[PDB]
Amino acid sequence: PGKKAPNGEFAGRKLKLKRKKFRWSDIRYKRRVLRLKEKSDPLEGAPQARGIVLEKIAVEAKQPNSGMRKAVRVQLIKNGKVVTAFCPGDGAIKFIDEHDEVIIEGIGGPKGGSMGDIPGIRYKVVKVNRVSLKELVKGRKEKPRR
Amino acid sequence: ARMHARKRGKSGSKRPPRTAPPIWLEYTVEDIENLVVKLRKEGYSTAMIGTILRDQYGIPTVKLFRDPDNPNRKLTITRILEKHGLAPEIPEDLMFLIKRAVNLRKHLEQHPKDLHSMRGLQLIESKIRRLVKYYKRKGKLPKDWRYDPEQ
Amino acid sequence: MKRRPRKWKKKGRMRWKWIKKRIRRLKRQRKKERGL
RNA sequence: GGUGGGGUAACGGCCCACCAAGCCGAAGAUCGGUACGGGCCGUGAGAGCGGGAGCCCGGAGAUGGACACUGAGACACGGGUCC
RNA sequence: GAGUGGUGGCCACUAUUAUUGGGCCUAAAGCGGCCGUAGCCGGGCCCGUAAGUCCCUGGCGAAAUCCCACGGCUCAACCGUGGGGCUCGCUGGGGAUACUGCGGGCCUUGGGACCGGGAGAGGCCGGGGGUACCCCCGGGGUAGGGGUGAAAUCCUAUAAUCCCGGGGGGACCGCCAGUGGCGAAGGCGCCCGGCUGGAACGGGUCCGACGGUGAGGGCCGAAGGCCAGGGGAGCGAACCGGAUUAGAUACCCGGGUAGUCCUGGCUGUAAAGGAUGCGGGCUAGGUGUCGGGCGAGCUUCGAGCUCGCCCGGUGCCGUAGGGAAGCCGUUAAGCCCGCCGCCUGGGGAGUACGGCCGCAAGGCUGAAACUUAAAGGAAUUGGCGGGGGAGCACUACAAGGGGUGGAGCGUGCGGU
RNA sequence: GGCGAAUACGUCCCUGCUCCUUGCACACACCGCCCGUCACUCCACCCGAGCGGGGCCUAGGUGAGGCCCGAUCUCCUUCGGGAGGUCGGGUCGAGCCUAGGCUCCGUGAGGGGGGAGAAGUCGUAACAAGGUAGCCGUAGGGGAACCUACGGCUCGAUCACCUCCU
RNA sequence: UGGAGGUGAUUUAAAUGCCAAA
Ligand SMILES: [Mg+2]
Ligand SMILES: [Mg+2]
Ligand SMILES: [Mg+2]
Ligand SMILES: [Mg+2]
Ligand SMILES: [Mg+2]
Ligand SMILES: [Mg+2]
Ligand SMILES: [Mg+2]
Ligand SMILES: [Mg+2]
Ligand SMILES: [Mg+2]
Ligand SMILES: [Mg+2]
Ligand SMILES: [Mg+2]
Ligand SMILES: [Mg+2]
Ligand SMILES: [Mg+2]
Ligand SMILES: [Mg+2]
Ligand SMILES: [Mg+2]
Ligand SMILES: [Mg+2]
Ligand SMILES: [Mg+2]
Ligand SMILES: [Mg+2]
Ligand SMILES: [Mg+2]
Ligand SMILES: [Mg+2]
Ligand SMILES: [Mg+2]
Ligand SMILES: [Mg+2]
Ligand SMILES: [Mg+2]
Ligand SMILES: [Mg+2]
Ligand SMILES: [Mg+2]
Ligand SMILES: [Mg+2]
Ligand SMILES: [Mg+2]
Repeated sequence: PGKKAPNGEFAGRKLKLKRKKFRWSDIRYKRRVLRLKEKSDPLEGAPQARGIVLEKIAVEAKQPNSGMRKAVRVQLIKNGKVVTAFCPGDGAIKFIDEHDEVIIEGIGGPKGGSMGDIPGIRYKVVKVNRVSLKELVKGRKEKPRR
Repeated sequence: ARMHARKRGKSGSKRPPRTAPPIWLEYTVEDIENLVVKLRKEGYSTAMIGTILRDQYGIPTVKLFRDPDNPNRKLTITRILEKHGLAPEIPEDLMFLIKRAVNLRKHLEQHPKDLHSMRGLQLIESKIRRLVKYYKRKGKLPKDWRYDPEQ
Repeated sequence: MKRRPRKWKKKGRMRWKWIKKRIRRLKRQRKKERGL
């Protein structure tokens, strides 16, 4: 490989063309300009969402960890899609009942995705029937309407 | 390097730096012009005339005498021939290349499977086209002049 | 096909030649169903 | 694009009659996508990269699509007609 | 600290977009090779011009927003009076000529043309040969030949294997042969004749910058495959038998179709690898070998031999420098001046959809959803090998003596 | 304590251990590592008969309304004409209907590979000469990893000989 | 001393990794 080209004083057009051509090999640039995330995001670019609980499930941790992580299936009000949301806390699943409404947000893993030993779950529960879940787990408050 | 083969031969002439003709040279300008005209009328090429003048008459390159008519430039064989109307119509190297191409084409009619010789023909014609472009730019050839092997 | 000489390395995979043969077999069947 | 007219507050294929074959394009035409433009704003040592709701200047609209009366000025958000 | 945490977005981190300022031998990445159009980059001197470029000066680029000093609200945030900046952009004039551009003149160093004596498996066409192998006919002789780790299938009393005298056929050119030669690469090796391409050396010969790279475009391109017509000795996909094995759709053995060969086309693919794109300048030495030239000494006078130097090829060891290291090192992977091509964590995937080309097989172009924390390179210490070498042992063998395993019983263990 | 022999004075063939050298995808260190089909669970995607629903171009028909030029009618006139109705002609025109062609959304019988999981199953293809060296191109065959033929590369181990160098 | 190539050969069969580490 010789010297980097073009270097000429009157070769601006070719240099700009080259830089534009090879910028499409950058995955971050390509996804932003083509808006690929907005096309497949169930939350439609929102930071939080509201949904209705359909059922409770449990997911096994990946190797070499052991345990069951409690999660729920949530149907979104805004577009009707169904996602899976993790319930953080010790014994927090006992405060969830079927047909309740919840507020969910991102779980906070790398690249805006999943984290830890539970891939496939991208969201977590924040509120239950307009009451903070963290309070309910700690106490200090009672779940409304029984 | 070479135009196509990319070799790096270095053989050539090593002309010493001098301005005036040597002392031991005794021919005058007119004698040299007469010799050049005679040799041209015998039917020699421009490169061959200088070779004969150097080898047999002891005359190093004629580019040691000022042009008597135009003091701003030195003398060359082609200029001497132009002063008498014996200069070639087509530049000599172009003519030689065209002559080489014509002979090779009639060989390839009887040997259609000689593919290695055909590449030589392609390279020769590339050289011819380079030369014709250059000569069109300088005005040594008419603008409508074209190279067609079918001629 | 395009060249990926990284695929020819044998650690943790089967031979690339036979993967290529298998893919070519698979592509024939799709082409036949497309013509129907 | 030319020649001869009409219409306009006014020049103009703006619109007609007639005569020609032109005009744009790999230095990206045509088509598709996404967006009101700028002064400015965020970040970075700088070179740069990203945004352009709120205040000022310019543009466009009044449920969607068409069309008129009055007037110096409108085809008019709190004036008129049709679908 | 009256705040402090969670989720999403942009910049920085990031020299992971590189003009400043990155990479492509072995880690992602140089098109299989070459020719050439636009574009970009272009040798030395003299004269002119003033477009680019530099300096001076007029008319502009609203205010708000930014920076500085002073002044008013208690100081500040905020606001006022001045000085700068910002919209890096446009335009009227004057001056300069080093560089780039443009016009003219003059050169020979880069490139090309030509002449001389030589070198070479470079290419195409015609002719003549060399052993070897297979089949057929005739003579001799008689019971086996062939093949494997061991065998069997197979050939043989219609006389095989082996030896001798003849006839026919198709493919291929042994030793000499050389990190030797030629070609852009793929590739090229019997001898004589004809046609033809390129390169090196010698050159006070000729022309006079005619040059480098090259998007699109064009031509060449191992083996295999396909379409028509020939040929078919040996070898041999598919297939048919004999074995091995738990099975053996294989490795081994006996046969065998297509193909391998020639003529006219198509396909355009390889670990097509020097895994290293091409042109130019420069930066210690040492030592082999091929071609040409020069000098000296020998000589059987040979187109012969030995030594030294210059140019061009082809190898090895190595200094400065480079590199992650292996290593490279005037045949650079070192310092500098150019142009084109390509790469941006691992998979999905060279896949899906669309387009072009091909008789077909196939070629070129080429994503996304989703998934993942490594994948990848060079080197170190051990352990291992149905790898090599050296040594050793009656809880190893070889040469020997005596036994245990079968019966009844003593005692210990599993099970029930 | 009594009685009291046979054979060898060697080799690394079997079983093993020590050191030098070499290859390695092993370090839990060969009782290592590791590949593909079929079966089971879950996720995203592709092809797709049929089934509905939208959007653009064309072609034909129709057309609310607008403008201009005529004829005629009714009522007012300051006699200049104004306000409107009906018929005729010309031109522009949103919308609507039919046909055709492209394109988007929702379902969808059936088919196809991909990715995770952990083991239901059959074998042992690659790493040491991995027990037939491995790999690239093309073609044929096979439950599956794979096997065979022609040309190529070293990113191939061991012994003997030969060649070319420092 | 240390390197780079070429030609020959290379005597039957020999699959797997559970339990545990947890
Ligand atoms: Mg904008
Ligand atoms: Mg607002
Ligand atoms: Mg980062
Ligand atoms: Mg990098
Ligand atoms: Mg690579
Ligand atoms: Mg290459
Ligand atoms: Mg390559
Ligand atoms: Mg110059
Ligand atoms: Mg100027
Ligand atoms: Mg201002
Ligand atoms: Mg005060
Ligand atoms: Mg103050
Ligand atoms: Mg102020
Ligand atoms: Mg006989
Ligand atoms: Mg070129
Ligand atoms: Mg090769
Ligand atoms: Mg040399
Ligand atoms: Mg070295
Ligand atoms: Mg297609
Ligand atoms: Mg024992
Ligand atoms: Mg014994
Ligand atoms: Mg017993
Ligand atoms: Mg390991
Ligand atoms: Mg094993
Ligand atoms: Mg094996
Ligand atoms: Mg093997
Ligand atoms: Mg077979």
